Amino acid sequence: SDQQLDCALDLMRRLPPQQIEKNLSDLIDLVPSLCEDLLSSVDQPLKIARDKVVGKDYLLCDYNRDGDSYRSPWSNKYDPPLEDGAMPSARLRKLEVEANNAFDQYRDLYFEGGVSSVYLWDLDHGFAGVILIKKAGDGSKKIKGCWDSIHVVEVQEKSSGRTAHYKLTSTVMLWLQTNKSGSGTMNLGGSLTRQMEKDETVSDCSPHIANIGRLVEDMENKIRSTLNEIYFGKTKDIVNGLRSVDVIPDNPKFQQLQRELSQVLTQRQI
Amino acid sequence: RVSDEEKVRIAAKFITHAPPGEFNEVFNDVRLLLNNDNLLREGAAHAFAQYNMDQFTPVKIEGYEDQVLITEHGDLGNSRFLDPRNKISFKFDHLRKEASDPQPEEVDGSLKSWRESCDSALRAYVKDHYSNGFCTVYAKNIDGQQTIIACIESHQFQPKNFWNGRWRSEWKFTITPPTAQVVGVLKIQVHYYEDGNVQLVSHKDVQDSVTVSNEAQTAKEFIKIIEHAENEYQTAISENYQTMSDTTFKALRRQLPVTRTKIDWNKILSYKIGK
Amino acid sequence: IANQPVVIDNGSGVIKAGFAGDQIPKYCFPNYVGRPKHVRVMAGALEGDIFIGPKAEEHRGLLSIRYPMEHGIVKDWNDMERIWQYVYSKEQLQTFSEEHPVLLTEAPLNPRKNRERAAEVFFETFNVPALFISMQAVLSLYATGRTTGVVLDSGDGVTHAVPIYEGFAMPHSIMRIDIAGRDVSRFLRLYLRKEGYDFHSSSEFEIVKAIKERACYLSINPQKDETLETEKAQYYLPDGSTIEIGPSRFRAPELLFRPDLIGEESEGIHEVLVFAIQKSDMDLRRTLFSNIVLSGGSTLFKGFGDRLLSEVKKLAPKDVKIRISAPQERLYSTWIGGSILASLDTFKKMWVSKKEYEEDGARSIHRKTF
Ligand SMILES: Nc1ncnc2c1ncn2[C@@H]1O[C@H](COP(=O)(O)OP(=O)(O)O)[C@@H](O)[C@H]1O
Repeated sequence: SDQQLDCALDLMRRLPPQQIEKNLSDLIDLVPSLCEDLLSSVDQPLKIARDKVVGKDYLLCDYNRDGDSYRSPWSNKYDPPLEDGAMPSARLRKLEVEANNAFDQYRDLYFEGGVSSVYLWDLDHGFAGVILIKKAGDGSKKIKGCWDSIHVVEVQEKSSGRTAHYKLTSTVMLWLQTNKSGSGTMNLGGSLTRQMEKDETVSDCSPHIANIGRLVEDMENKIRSTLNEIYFGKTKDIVNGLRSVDVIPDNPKFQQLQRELSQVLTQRQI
Repeated sequence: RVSDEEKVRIAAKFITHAPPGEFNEVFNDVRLLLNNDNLLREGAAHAFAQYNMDQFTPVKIEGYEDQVLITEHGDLGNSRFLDPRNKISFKFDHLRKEASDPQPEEVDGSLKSWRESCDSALRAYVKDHYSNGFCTVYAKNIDGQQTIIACIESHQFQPKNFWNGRWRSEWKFTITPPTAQVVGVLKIQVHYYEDGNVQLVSHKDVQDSVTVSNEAQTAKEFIKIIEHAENEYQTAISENYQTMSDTTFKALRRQLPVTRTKIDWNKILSYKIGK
Repeated sequence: IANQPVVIDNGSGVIKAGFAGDQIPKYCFPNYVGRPKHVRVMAGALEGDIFIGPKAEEHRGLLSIRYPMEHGIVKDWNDMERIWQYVYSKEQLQTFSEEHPVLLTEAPLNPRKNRERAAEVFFETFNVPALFISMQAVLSLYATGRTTGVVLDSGDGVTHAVPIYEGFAMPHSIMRIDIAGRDVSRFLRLYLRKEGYDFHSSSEFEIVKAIKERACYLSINPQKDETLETEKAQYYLPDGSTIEIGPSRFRAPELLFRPDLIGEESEGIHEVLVFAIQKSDMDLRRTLFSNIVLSGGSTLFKGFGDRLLSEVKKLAPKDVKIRISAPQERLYSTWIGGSILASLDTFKKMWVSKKEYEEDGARSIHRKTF
C-alpha cells in the first residue's frame, strides 16, 4: 500500500489539475484506506471561507484548521465555534494581524483583486506561516483563468545575535483558459513548486514578517518567470516541431548547411 | 467499503481521459492501485476500444509496411477495423501493442475509390506538415449520405524528457453535387512534467462548404483547406501564446507592480491610506 | 560576380566594418548621426551638416547626437541609410556597393518588418549583388573556434543568450531582453543627477558613456556594498572640472542583473543565461554549462564575470562544472566570425542573390536565414 500511495500521487500528477477535487474524491472512493494520506499529500485548490462577524472572506488550509472548524484570521474565531481551539500566543496573534495587513497590501498591488489569507502557527523555536492567495480572471471574457498561492514558511529564530533561518516552500497552482482570435480555444494548467532557504539578521526597523515577505516577492518574480518559460519552452518546440510547414523546406537547407558546417568545421581548425 | 461496480467507474474516468504518452502507464497505475486485475482488466478493455478510437493512433499490422489509424469510421463492429488504403481487415488487440491476423476485404467501393485517390494525395501533404505522420481515410455510407473521413495524427513521446506532444485531426467530407458540406475538429495536446506540470490542451471546430469538380481538384482542394487551417491554428497556437499568454497571464498577476518598483516592506508596515 | 565580400556588423552603440579574411575590423565607429545645434555664421565652416564617425566624435559639442537604433530595432531609417552610405564612401571603405557581396548582422528574435526594410535598402538604394543576414552568437563561436556552447552577449542595445550544440542554433531556446549598455548609461546619468552633476544635452550624453566605460565596477555582494560607505573616487571630464562619482559607479551596472531598478520587468543577464540552458534538452545542458562565451562591451565591467559565476552557482543545480570563458577582443568577436564565415567557400550557397530577391521578394530572405 506504499506503492498505492506512490501510484495515487503519480496519477494526480498525470490527470488534469483542473479537476483535482473531483478526481481526488473518486481516488478516495477507490482507495478509502488512503483517505488520510491523500488529503495531506495531494495539493488541491484552496477553499473559500466567510467570516460573518467581520464580513470578510478568508481561505482554508490544514494548518489553520483545528478539527471541523477553521480559525478566521480577522476575528481569531473558528466556524463552527469550538470551545477550546488551538489559538496562537498573544504576541504571535499581534504579529499575525500585522502579517495579514502586510500581505493584504502585497496581493492588492500584484493582482489588484481576488482574496488572501495569512495564518501563523506557534512553535517553540520559531513562528511558521501560511500565505494563501486566490485571484480569478475576467469572467465576461472568453479567456478564463486564476492564480493560486500556497507559500508555507518556517522561521527558526536564533537565541543570540538576532538572526533567523527562513525555510520557504512555495506552490503555484495555475490554470489559464484561452478562447479567442477566431482560431480555436486552448486551456493550459500549471503546477510548479520551488524551495528557498536563507539566514537573515533581524532589524528593529523591519520586523521578521518583512524578511519573510522579501522571500515571497523574490520567489514570486522568479517562479512566475520560471513558469512562464516552462510554458513556452514546451508549447513552442513540441507543437511547432510536430506540425511545422517550414520544416520541409529548411530540412533541404539544413542538409546543405550540414555539408557547409562540415566544410566550416575543417576550416575553423586550420 | 466501496462497491466493486464503483471501483470500475472510477477506473473508467481516468482511462477514458488519460494523456496518451502515459495512458498505458495510467492503466498500469490503475491496475497497480487496485489489487485484483480481472475487475479492471475487463473494464479497461471496453474503455481502450472507445479510447484508442478517439486518439486516432495507428496500429502497425505486421506485413503492411505502413500505419493505419483507428477510429469510429474504421470500426466494422466485430472488433476488427478497416484499412482503406491497403484494403484489408485487421483485428486490433487493445491491451497488446500489435494488431495481427488480417482478412482480405472486397467491396464495390465506388464512393470509396474516388476518395482513395484524394487519400494518397493527402498523405504526401501530411508528410509535408510533420516529420513523422500517419493517416487513415475512411470510406463509409452514413444514413444514406456519402462521406470521406480523413484522419491525421502525430505521436512524439519520450520517457526521459518527461514531455509528450500529440496531434489528432478529424476531417469529414460529404459528397453532394454540386455543393458539398465539411465538418472537422482539430485537437492538440502537449504535457510537460518536470519539477511540476504544464499542459497544452486545444481544439478548433471548422464548418466549411466545398464544391466538387474533378478528382485532381477535390484531392488538392481539401488538403489546401487543411493546410491553411492547421498552419493558421499552429501560427495562432504558437504566436498568440508566446505573447498574449504572457500579457493575459500578466493581467491576472503582473511580473512587477503598477509602480514597476519592488514593493517596500518597510513602507507597507508604516504607511496609512484613505481619508 | 564573386569579389571579396564586405562584413557590416550592425549595432546600436557601435558599428564595425571591413573586408573578409581579416584579423581585426579596420573600420570601427559609433552608430549615430550628429547634426549641428548652433547657427553657422562664419564662412568656411564644417560643410555637409550631417556628421558620422570620427568627425562627429571630434566635434561633439557642436552636434545634437541622436541614435537611429534602439534595442536592435532601427527607428530612423533615413539615418541608417546615411550611415551605410558613409561606410561605403571614400572616407571609410573606398569601395562601391555594386562590386562586393554583403554580410549583415542583427540581434535574434527581432521584428521581421525591419529585416525586410533592411534588405530593401541593400538591394534597391545600394545595388548589392548578394545579401546575407546572420546571428551574432553563431559568428562569435566561429571566431573562437568552438561549435558547442552558449553565447551570452551584451552590446548597447540587446542582451541575448543563444545556446548552440555542434552547429544547431536552437531558435526556441534563445532568450532576449531590451536591457543593455544604453539603459545602463541612461541609469548612470539619472544617478549622477541624484549625486548632483546633471547632464541633459546630447553631446554631453557621451561623457556619461565614457564615465561608465572607465569608472565602474560590479560588486560580488551588493547588500554588503550598500551597508558600507563608499570612498568617492574622482574623474576629470573633457573640460577640466573634477567630479566625485560616489556610490553611483557601482549601483549603475546593477541594472543588468536587477532590471527592476530602471522600472521595467525583465529577467536579467544571469537569469537569461540560466534560462537559455534550461530551455534546451536535458542531455545537452552540462555541455552548455561548460561552454559559456562572453561578448559585447557591457561585459567589460570589473568583476562582471565573477558576479555571473556566483549567480550561476546560486541558481543552477549543484555539483556541475561551470566555465564562463571569453576572448581577448570581446568588442570585435562577432565581426571576426563574420569575416571567417565570409571567407569560406560555402558562403556562396547561403546568400540571397539580387536576381533571387527580384523574383521572389521577402519570402526568399526569410527562408535562407532559417
Ligand atoms: N570597457 C567598457 N566597460 C563598460 N562598458 C563598455 C566598455 N566598452 C564599451 N562599453 C559599452 O558597450 C557598448 C559597445 O558594445 P557593442 O558590443 O559594440 O554594441 P553592439 O553589440 O550594439 O555593437 C558601448 O556603447 C558602451 O556603452
